[PDB]
Amino acid sequence: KETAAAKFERQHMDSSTSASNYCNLMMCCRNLTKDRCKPVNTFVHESLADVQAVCSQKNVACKNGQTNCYQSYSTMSITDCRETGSSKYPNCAYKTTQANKHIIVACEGNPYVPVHFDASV
Amino acid sequence: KETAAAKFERQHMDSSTSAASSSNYCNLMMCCRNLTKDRCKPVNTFVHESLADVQAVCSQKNVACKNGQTNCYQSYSTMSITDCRETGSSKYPNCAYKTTQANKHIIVACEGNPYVPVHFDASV
Repeated sequence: KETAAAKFERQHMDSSTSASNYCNLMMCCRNLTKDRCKPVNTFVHESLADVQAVCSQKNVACKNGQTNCYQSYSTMSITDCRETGSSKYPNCAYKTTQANKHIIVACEGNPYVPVHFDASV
Repeated sequence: KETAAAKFERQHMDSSTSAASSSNYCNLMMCCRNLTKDRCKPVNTFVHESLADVQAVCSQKNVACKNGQTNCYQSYSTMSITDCRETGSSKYPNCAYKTTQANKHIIVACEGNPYVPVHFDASV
């Protein structure tokens, strides 16, 4: 029969860091492991329209000193992908981390849309 | 090679679908954890910390349990949880839940040898 301990675990436990293979597959399918392992990459899960809108949100400095960067007013759902210590092209391997943070993107063009992911904050 | 806008989409955009949104987490979890088999459990919380961190609560802040027993304990700090509560149109056997994420202190009842959590009492 189920122990009281195991019943508490089934009813109430869902560990987030235990909860992924998402980064390994996505870094592969978006071609970010093609000729080298991209070291770090962030994926944003909000709608394309909500991300494009960031270009008219808070104007901030880009890491490189340019001033065409914009920070989202609200935090957004993202997943950070970071190589593991053992990752080694052509066998790239990533640690997957979900977060809700402000994103900062560089915008340019007509339409004025995102062209570079600068940081999450 | 693509335009710089297209390259940003390829490198950084993975918009969630309606089906993969966290709004559906409880509907999935209440079913996969067998909490809707005999009836719709009205309220149930999931804790997203490690089992080790939840087990450690048994040696943190002793507090009265809702039912009057005294083997309850509150975590010293908030924890990442999800509250699952039936919506108004939930009707067994088609249970429906409202998914609510939060960072809140939790209170569990502990018992046994080893002394571990056996019941989730409340989030505060």
